[PDB]
Amino acid sequence: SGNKVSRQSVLCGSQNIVLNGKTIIMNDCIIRGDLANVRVGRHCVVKSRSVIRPPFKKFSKGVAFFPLHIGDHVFIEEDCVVNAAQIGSYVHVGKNCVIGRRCVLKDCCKILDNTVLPPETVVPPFTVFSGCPGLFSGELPECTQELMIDVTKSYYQKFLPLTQV
Amino acid sequence: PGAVVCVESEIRGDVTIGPRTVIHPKARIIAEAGPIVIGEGNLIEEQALIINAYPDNITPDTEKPMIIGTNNVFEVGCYSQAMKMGDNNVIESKAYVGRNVILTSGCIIGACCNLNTFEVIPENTVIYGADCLRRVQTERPQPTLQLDFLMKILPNYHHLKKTMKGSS
Amino acid sequence: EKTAVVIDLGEAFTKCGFAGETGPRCIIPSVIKKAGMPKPIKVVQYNINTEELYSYLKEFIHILYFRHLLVNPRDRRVVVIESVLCPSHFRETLTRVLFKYFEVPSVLLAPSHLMALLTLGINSAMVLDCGYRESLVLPIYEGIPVLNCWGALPLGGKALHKELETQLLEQCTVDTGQSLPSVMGSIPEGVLEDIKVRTCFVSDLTRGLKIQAAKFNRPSPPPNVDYPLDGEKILHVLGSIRDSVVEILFEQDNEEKSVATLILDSLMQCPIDTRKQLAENLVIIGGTSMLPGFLHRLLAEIRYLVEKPKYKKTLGTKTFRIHTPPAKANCVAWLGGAIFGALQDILGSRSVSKEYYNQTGRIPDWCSL
Ligand SMILES: Nc1ncnc2c1ncn2[C@@H]1O[C@H](COP(=O)(O)OP(=O)(O)O)[C@@H](O)[C@H]1O
Repeated sequence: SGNKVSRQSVLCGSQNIVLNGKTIIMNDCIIRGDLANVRVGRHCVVKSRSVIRPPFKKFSKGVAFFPLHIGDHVFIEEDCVVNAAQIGSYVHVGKNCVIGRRCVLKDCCKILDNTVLPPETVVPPFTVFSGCPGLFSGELPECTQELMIDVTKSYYQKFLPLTQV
Repeated sequence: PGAVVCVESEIRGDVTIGPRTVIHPKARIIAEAGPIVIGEGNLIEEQALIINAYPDNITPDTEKPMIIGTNNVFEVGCYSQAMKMGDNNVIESKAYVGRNVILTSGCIIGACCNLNTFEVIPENTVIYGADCLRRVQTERPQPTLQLDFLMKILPNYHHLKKTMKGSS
Repeated sequence: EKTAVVIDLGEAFTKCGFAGETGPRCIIPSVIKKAGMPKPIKVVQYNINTEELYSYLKEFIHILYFRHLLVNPRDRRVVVIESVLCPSHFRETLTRVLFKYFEVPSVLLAPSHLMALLTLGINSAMVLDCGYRESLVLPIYEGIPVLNCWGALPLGGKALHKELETQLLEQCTVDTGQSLPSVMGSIPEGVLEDIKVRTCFVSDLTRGLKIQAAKFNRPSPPPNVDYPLDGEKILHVLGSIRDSVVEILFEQDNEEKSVATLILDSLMQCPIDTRKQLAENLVIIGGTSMLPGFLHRLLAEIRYLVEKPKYKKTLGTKTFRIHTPPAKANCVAWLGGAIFGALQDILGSRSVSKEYYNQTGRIPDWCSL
């Protein structure tokens, strides 16, 4: 009900796909859950041109990859190729980002713009991601990240209300 | 026939795809300039932009039809605007092929990698994602081992595409 | 009880780790990464504002001890391996940052050549440290460094970088994105370091003389290989160029000076009884000495200079042996400081403490009073 899905956005595999309350799918989004399921958290803002593709078929005899996930208050930036990443709640994904195979994003993370998280890259909680090759830039503040996520959730709710159908 | 062409995917001009080819959703295959040629078992992922270079000038002709090799794993969001490719070449996501190229067999392009215009990539050499033309890391991508790895990658791609085709 | 910290600062690189461990834990370059900055700024600089340097040193030390050491240096001692003739202004700034900001228990500003001598385990040696900025000579005899016998030409890493930048700009061959020479005016330092490590082949004495003869009125030009570069602009670098860049390090004429001649000038200044032991124990350390096929070209050039009439009348027949160290050529100075700090809790007492710094004023540099 509360989830504002855009008209230009596409959600392939509706049974596999999953959208929590107060969600926001921007225009030209692609939540392709044909092969596997895609779980979106509450108050999660998926920005425009975001390719939400399923990680694996989940039909492998041994060591099948985890399909998709997204914690609450997840600020997914525009043009972000989210694939096979278990995003912890309050994860701030950067613009033009790229998630790897079975990448574990921790709580209160801050992915930089134009980043590339590699396969099986376990990011630590309260830490800014940086570099061309994934690495720890520095420890992030708890109060500043929570305030920015609250402001982003309020702004997305206003755009969710009007001008989309 | 015998190629998984998606409904959302777009094709234009002459385009002869090989056997067991997989065209993913929202994939552009603009072959208006010249007749496109996709190899057998070549997987084109979603949001991919297959372009061609306008060709046939008498003195120093610019290009010819972009011939993709067999078992070529083109990742999602990959640009391939007029680049000659070899068999068993794994182009990563968000990549960009040059205006003219010669990608040899057993390749492995990195993510967010700008492949060179008028540059022939050597046989058996994995490209680092960021700064172009990185010579390092070409041992594990050697002719013998890379052929076995690409055969395993082609099997996983065919198995995943078969599961996707079964789901519909 | 307490393993002390070891630091070895410099303009290009910085060796750092724990005292006692055979070789350092890590070696991050001297530059720092700042938010909202086009290029990375070097930490170790001279002749520049005091408060700015203080902030630059704090910024480098902060990024260091978390990544390198994984500990607070407030528990245990530190060994700051300053190269001798490192400006007193820069030492005072280091002393301020270590005591005022961080509040360490103790510090030490000991020389690099004496510690590099502690690695060999001999009391007398002629030493040469070819770093980034300068190529410093300093003979040690029976522990004490003989100070007035010395030499340091501006002919280290930075001189080789400048020559590479000059010669590549004169003869350039970049691919399209073929021709098009001298498109880009300059090139970055990190790339130019990687070119020196990989491409630059050091020539022999006979090859070097043939190159010098060719420059002033061509033999053995090969081999040549291209170097890959970012943004789809591969440049076809030549084989005669990189050999010519290496040759200027050993160029005698019109200065009467080179890396080889600097040892002979240092030996000339030394007294007669000291002379023979320094000649027997000729140690080579530093960054430039890591280049492939360097120690022959030096030893052969040294011998050729001794054969010349001007050095026969003083030096004459001498057994020039190059006793090499346990660790690599760049990381000899650090290993000596690690030996000095780890073993002796006694020799930690001679160094300056926090209690002594506050009341007095400064660590004593080799000066008056
Ligand atoms: N493994 C190596 N092979 C060849 N050259 C090297 C190597 N490591 C460092 N260098 C060169 O040596 C220089 C480093 O000098 P360094 O010993 O750090 O001087 P300082 O300690 O005075 O800063 C650099 O300019 C670099 O080009």
